[PDB]
Amino acid sequence: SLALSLTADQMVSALLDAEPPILYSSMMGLLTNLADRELVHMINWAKRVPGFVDLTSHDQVHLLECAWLEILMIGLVWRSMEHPGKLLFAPNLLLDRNQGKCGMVEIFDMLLATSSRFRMMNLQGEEFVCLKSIILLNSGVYTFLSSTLKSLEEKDHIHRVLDKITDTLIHLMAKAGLTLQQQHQRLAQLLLILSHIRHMSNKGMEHLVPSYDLLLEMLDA
Amino acid sequence: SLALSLTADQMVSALLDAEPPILYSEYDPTRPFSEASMMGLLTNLADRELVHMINWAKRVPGFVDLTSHDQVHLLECAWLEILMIGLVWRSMEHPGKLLFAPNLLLDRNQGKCVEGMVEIFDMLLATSSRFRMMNLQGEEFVCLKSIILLNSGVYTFLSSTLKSLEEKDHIHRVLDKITDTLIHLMAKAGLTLQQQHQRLAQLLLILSHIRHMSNKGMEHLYSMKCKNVVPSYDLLLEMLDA
Repeated sequence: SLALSLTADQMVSALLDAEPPILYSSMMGLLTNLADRELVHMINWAKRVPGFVDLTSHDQVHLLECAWLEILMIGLVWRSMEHPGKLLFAPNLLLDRNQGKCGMVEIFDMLLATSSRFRMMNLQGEEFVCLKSIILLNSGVYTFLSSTLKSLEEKDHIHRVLDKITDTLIHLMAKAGLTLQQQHQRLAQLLLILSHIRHMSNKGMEHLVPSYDLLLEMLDA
Repeated sequence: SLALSLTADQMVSALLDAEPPILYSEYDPTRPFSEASMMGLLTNLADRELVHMINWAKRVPGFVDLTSHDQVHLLECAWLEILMIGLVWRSMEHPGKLLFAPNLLLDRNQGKCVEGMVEIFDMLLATSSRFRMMNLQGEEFVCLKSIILLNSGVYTFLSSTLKSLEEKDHIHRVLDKITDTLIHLMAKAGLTLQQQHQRLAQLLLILSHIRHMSNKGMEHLYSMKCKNVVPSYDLLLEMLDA
């Protein structure tokens, strides 16, 4: 696999080049329309994450099904980082906590706390794209229902690519001048935030969705 | 605080010494189970485990330095993840089965007894299988369990004040200490720097799946109107105070 042969710098370059554009905008009507448009770009992005297209179509879809809302959320948090107290859904749709008032406010608050954490950590764009790719590969990897040799090979492949992204994160940190200790600490801090992003996605899903079949068709096209 | 002064070896020792006991399910013969009776047994067991979890939490270095309020917030967010990771750990050497207790070892098909239970069973079994495939060690397990306790609720402190920022900072420092501890255990076991960082990542990424399982488990516990079976703020506070 070409993905497992990438250096840290090539992995970053490939991920930065794959980044979808920032899109423009009844509040739920506007968010829904925006999310719908974002989804098409997310599929194209996923196909460019090194390692992803090596998987069967079925496994690609499973991964997108599990990760789609976390991916939208982490993008939102990233866009909102420089706007304390506000969520930048789009450049023309910047909302503060009070506008979250319609259990919308609960999720708003969680998103704001994530943005605040990213800001306090001085999260870099290179780190962001790594984390977003981790979400895509990791979120669905533990819920593959299959026990065929193929499924075992797919899971192993995902874990190898995830290891590559870990190596990439550590490289970016060493280059930035962090000590070995600081490198491991920051890697941990970044990965632990992913647990909170999962939580937010689960709560978001309760409040609320692309089907397996819809995602498969979008991937095939 | 003397938690931030511990070496990696003292952190491990303190965590190993804090481990709660393995409890038995009600000696309660009646088999096979109904949906109601299985949930009755799991609920009773979980209730009894909760008291020991609070005693355990109080012995996680750094935890008692936090206000009582923050301690409860953390336990509120983490309790089901902690029960689950314990279950997964106990089940590691029993492929295809969940060891709820030494006298309550269930296979996938017994999950079907409770509607919606089988999906979560399958998730738990997959986690046990991943731990087995990674050859997860006891010292690593206790570190991961303490991370869950300190991490799960840390991002949902409403934090207006300098005090809240000091509490969060303290938690993040203790979490950094547990990370250092995990890496130390790995270096001692002979892993290269690269292998150390990779394994740390692999372990922390499983925590996202444990969160997911907790969230799904919480839904199911509501969905079968067990609403007042999640421990209340007040219950957790009283258990902490005692």
